[PDB]
Amino acid sequence: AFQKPENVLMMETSDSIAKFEFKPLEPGYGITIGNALRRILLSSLEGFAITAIKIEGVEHEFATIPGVLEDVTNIILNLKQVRFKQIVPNADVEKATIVISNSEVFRAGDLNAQLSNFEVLNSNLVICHLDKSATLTMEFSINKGRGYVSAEENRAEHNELSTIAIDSIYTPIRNVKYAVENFRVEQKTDYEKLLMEVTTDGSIRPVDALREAAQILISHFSLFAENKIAI
Amino acid sequence: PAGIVQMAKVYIAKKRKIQVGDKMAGRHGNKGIVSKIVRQEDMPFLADG
Repeated sequence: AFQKPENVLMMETSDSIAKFEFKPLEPGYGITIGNALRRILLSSLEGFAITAIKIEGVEHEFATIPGVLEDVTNIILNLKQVRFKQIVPNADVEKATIVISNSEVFRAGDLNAQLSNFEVLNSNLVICHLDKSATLTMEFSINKGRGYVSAEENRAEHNELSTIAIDSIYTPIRNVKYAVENFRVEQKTDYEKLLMEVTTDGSIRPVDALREAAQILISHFSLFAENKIAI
Repeated sequence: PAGIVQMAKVYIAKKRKIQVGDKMAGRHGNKGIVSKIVRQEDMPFLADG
């Protein structure tokens, strides 16, 4: 005997926030399931970000550009925070060329996702405040990765006296939930509610990430249950 | 300076992060030093994630 559940329901208030519920369960078993999911989800997914920058007329991370209200440091620092998305698979790494040449306030979505391979989710972020007359040329590199990498490792890519490497936070997830509570019939017990929540950046719906986490976890237990090589 | 002809100079700057061994403090005497950089998962997390 094994009280197997079948109730897996999705409700999906938005493109990025979703709920899930798991019904009915044998006692003390859902905590295990959910905490395993929480760890793997929040640890080991895959994303994209920007790494390298080449500004015209600046040579190092402490310069200043005429007519631009921020340092180069703050340009890099806030460029760090811009979350992205694919539209096509197989997009490995990309280089971009922005030429802002008008009396503007330079914002995120103002980035023409001019490469067909890729796009920006968060468009309404303020990169910088130009004057009426500043002219700025920038060149981007966006690449895929996992977890977190600091700057100096990204010194690998050929500074060429101009390139500045930047930090890169790759994780595509922002918040995770699970909670459990009993449900019952009169005199007969052992009904369990698991209620779970996934909050992402919008680069991918909750279902794909949840599926991938479970695929990796089953891939781990598979070897560790069947194959039994001995000493 | 009278006896010398010239003096040259260079500036060197370093951008410095945190790592284990650095010192921290607060406004009430709590001197301390960083012991371990914990990954975000296993930090004790409240009922709202």
